[PDB]
Amino acid sequence: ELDQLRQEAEQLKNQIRDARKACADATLSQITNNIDPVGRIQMRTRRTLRGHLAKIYAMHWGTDSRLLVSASQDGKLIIWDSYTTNKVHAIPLRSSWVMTCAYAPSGNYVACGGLDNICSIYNLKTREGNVRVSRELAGHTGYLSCCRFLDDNQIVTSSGDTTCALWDIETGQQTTTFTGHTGDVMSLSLAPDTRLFVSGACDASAKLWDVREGMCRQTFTGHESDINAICFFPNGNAFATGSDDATCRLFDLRADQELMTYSHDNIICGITSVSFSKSGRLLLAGYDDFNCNVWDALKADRAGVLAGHDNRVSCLGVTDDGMAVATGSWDSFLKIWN
Amino acid sequence: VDSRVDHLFPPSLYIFVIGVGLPTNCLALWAAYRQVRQHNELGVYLMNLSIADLLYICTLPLWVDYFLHHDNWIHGPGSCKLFGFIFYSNIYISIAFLCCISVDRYLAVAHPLRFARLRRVKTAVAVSSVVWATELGANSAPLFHDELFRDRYNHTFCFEKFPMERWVAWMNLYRVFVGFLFPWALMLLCYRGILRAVQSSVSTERQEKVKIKRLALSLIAIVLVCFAPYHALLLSRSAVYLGRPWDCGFEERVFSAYHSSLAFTSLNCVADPILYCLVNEGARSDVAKALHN
Amino acid sequence: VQLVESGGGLVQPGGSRKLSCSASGFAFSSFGMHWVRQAPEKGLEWVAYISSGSGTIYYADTVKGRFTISRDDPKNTLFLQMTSLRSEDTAMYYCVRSIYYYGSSPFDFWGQGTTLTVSASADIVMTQATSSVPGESVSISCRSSKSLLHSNGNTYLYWFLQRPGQSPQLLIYRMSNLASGVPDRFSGSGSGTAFTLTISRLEAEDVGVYYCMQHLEYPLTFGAGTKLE
Amino acid sequence: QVQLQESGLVQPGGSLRLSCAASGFTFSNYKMNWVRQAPKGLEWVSDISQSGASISYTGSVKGRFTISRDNAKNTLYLQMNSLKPDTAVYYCARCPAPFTRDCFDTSTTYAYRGQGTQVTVSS
Amino acid sequence: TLSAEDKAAVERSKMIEKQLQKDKQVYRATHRLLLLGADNSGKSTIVKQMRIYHVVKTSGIFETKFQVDKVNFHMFDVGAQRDERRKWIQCFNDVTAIIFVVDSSDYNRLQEALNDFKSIWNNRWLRTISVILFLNKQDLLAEKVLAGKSKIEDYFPEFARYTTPEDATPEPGEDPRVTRAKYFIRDEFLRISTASGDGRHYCYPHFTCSVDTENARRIFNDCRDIIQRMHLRQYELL
Amino acid sequence: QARKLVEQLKMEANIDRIKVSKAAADLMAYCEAHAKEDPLLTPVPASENPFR
Repeated sequence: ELDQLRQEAEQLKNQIRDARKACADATLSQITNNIDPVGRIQMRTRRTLRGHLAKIYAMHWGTDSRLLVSASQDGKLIIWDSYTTNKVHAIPLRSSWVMTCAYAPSGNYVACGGLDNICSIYNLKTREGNVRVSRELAGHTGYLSCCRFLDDNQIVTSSGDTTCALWDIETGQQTTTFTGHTGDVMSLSLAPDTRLFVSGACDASAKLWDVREGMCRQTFTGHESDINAICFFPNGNAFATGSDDATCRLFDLRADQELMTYSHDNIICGITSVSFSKSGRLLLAGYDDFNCNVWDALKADRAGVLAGHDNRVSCLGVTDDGMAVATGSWDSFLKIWN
Repeated sequence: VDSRVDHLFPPSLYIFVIGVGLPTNCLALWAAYRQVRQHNELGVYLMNLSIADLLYICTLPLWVDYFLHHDNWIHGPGSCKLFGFIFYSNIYISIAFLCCISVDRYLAVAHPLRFARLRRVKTAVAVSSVVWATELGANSAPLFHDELFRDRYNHTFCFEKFPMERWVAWMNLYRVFVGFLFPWALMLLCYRGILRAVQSSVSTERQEKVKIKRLALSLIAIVLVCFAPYHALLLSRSAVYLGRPWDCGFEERVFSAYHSSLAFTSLNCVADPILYCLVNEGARSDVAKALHN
Repeated sequence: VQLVESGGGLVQPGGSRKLSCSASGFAFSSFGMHWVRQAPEKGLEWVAYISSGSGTIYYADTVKGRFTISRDDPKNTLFLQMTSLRSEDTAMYYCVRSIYYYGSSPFDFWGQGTTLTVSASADIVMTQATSSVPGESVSISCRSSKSLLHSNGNTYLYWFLQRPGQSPQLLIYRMSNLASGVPDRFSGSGSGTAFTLTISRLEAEDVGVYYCMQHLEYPLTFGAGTKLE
Repeated sequence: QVQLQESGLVQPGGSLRLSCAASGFTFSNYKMNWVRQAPKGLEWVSDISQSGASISYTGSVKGRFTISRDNAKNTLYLQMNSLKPDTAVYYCARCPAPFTRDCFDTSTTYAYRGQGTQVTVSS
Repeated sequence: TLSAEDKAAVERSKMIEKQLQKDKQVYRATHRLLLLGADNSGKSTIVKQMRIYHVVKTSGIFETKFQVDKVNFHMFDVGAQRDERRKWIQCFNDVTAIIFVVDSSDYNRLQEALNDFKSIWNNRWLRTISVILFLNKQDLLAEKVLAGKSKIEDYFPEFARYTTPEDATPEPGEDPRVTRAKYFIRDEFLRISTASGDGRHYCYPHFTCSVDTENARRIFNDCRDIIQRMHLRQYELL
Repeated sequence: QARKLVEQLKMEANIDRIKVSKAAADLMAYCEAHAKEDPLLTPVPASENPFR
């Protein structure tokens, strides 16, 4: 009976909660208390990247740590030479409501998507001099909110149809559809080894998925409301989530629980972007109150602030060699920090 | 040909203007630059206005002594030609930027959805440069001629002669009619248009309309009350010299009023920041966020 | 991509000619294009340069007022105007395509060339001392006068291969980067003044003349050429 | 996790108190709500602000129901009075985001809603 | 100071900036609008009429170009999204206006429309965004009220103590009952509007039938007023 | 529909969890291990960072 199934679900959920309660023998604070506080970090706007007409929702660093793709709601992707602030490419988009972008690890492609429900893929390195649309991937019902290239032929898209998908770029069709969320999936972070990935939705729950077997492997809870950003710790055995309940939270896949929560009483805006440094000792979060906060992830004190934008910080990305951090906001500007 | 003792009024009005304009025109300049930073083309004009009445203010000391010393200052037969020209040629620059703002406020309130090319920061810079060039070129005859003129009545003047020369009368008439009334007529028409356009806004609550009215009326009335006596006396002098030049009898009965009104012309330097970048809650925030920086 | 060019022939001395370079198959308006010439049996020589947007134009010291370079983007052609032709202007003129941004490969395409015949300083000099040399390994060398390594970290040295019957093709740009389509056999290296190009295993299609080029500062000087037989 | 377990057949004109036990979040920061689904789509019945100061009602429930929140014990409950032949399932809906006047509480399985309690009124 | 290739790269960037300026004039001269409504709301007919008169399977957003008096307008409605709305609505915080279409002749889904309007009005990102609400399907409301079968008082009890406002302007000559009803619906929406505006955004009501050809003119007039208010605030006039 | 939820809940239930001391020590160990190569914690002198 339906009552029987519901009772079984409650029983298994209680069993999971009990196992999680048993496994938590010490807080990360209790063990992280020994260590010295990172100290205040002062990061300064080394470069300011002007040229976007409207607000920015997305940015992705290149694996060469110098090029930079940025997505604005005016209908542009701009590829910056971050060292010299030159504009390398200016890619006009077919749908202006872009709200994600990715930069292929090889550097031959970038992706973008938004309210059009499409993940368009752009070919940067053509024999002709221009940047052309390589493929348009269709099949999601809700909007696209994040995309991440696994290699030059496989991309993973999260959507607001409660579904993340894995695509074959050569043969447009989907290869795996990841179902199990009950709200809009907002962010997405591929693991370093690219065999797994996590996605946070609008149901306050995040899930570690399996790219090859196609099935959700874990589910994590603890947030009070919908999750806006997610990112892997450089280890690959953890991830941090920022949500509209004004908190960041650090889950761990092996313990399958929550480790620490990054919150302050005076901060009531929702986190919009989360990214780590190389060591993982600094958790950088972009908030709605126009400032990105820097959190010492091991002990959850506010390490620093990066307050320079004139409107909310929508995107935030740390480069692969850890040299710089870039922040894009709704004031049409990108800021590179050291 | 004689004179009087003008060591009381413009020994003190100039001091007040300096002491209230130096710490306020700089803040107006800061607010205008903040406006320019966020792609507001009005700030450009505002910014220029501040410059137009900073380099003027720094000219006053050379003149307060000129009025503290009884109507003479020997500081350079070639110096009362590039500091003192400025004194007589920012009243006609500031007013121009008074007009340029008004049109920029007419084109944005009365004619929204049109004239987007005319409200760019680039076109604002072009118009401001053209204003500076034309104002410094039209009023450039006093540079040419000799200026420091000494009488036998113990006082030597900087840029004024009693009785004045023939060329001075025609430039005085030109100043009165093409540096005061024309920009003032443009300001009056532009603010009339703004009020006529805002009297039809569905989204203003019968109170902000009255605030806009009593701000625009004040903007067009302070310029009048500050510049009108000087240009009335200037036109009177230039119409009496051009009916009877030798019989300089009008000059003696109006010299004191002339100098007092020339001093009174300097109150626009303290009126402009107060009325343009310090009365509204927006720029005042950018000023109060700078007094604490 | 293809660059077909025309407008050359027998010319009486002191006359004038206008060369053209008709481009098809690429975004012409975003490429800055050069003219390069070579005397009937000698090495290549740079002539002019016009930039994208037509805002930067350079000329050789030997054509500084005689010549004139201009482009027509909507009509998608490149022109070179020549006046007062002398006998040192007998050469085949090449149309070269070059785009400049981070990571781009300038000089990556060369046109087939046009022949022009005329009847009867403080710039970097690069010398290829060797002038001649299947399955073996060859190590064509090169040398320069001023150091080519810039403060950017780039070493603006280019390698071109001219096969016996056609136009040069780019093999290596900025001393280390193999161009698109060149096999993995070719590789380049250097230090700032002395450079070398390595072919790991020859083939019958690797025979020709190897030319070097510097892009550090205009004019672009080339080098005599190394022959493989 | 977020859990909103609602609790609470009555002849016409009767009374019933429908209480909702909320756990997982700071219960006092959110605008709570009441959602009903007659055998028809979902409809919104009564809201309440963070401190209980602001209360709104659907017209058909005006004067007959009363929405109250005890933020100390974490419960949104309404006292149904003179329930007319109303026969539906009642959910407790929590606004998606804290500290916000707007709320977007939905047939496409809005996450922060309970399983529901069936109140039946018939003779 | 920098190499030849760097000079050419800077030249390329300068030309890119020049193109971005040329795009900025056309971006700043076009007005973006968001069209919202329900299934019964006649927003599809409105968009069809605005498309025809003036100027792809799971696509998530549609676009309509029209221009009135040489001023260009963009209108976007969402096509394939889910019912949840709190996240994709944030993308429209800088549109000129939100055109909210509501069916006035239903009486059962009208409270749902009021709730949707109150959520839109009070949204933390849709503040400073004025709403041009089209109280659609007016003739259905008229015939419904004359027929007398369905009673508006039972859904809305306060209508019994409601009297027609003195500012009412029933133009064609209409039964006072329908004028009273339609102004009651309008006053519900306008109390929601004036509860918490704070003078930063306005609500422009319009009684509309989807057949009406004057909708674009209404949008143009209201957008002109919105831009005028913004220019007042920006040019220090208040 | 419910049976699928139960099946997934089972598949999530029977996984091997390690004590949070182990995960905590692992994250701390990773942070302390890669500390000299993190330009943001320890700022590189202003002659090697390319945004000088």
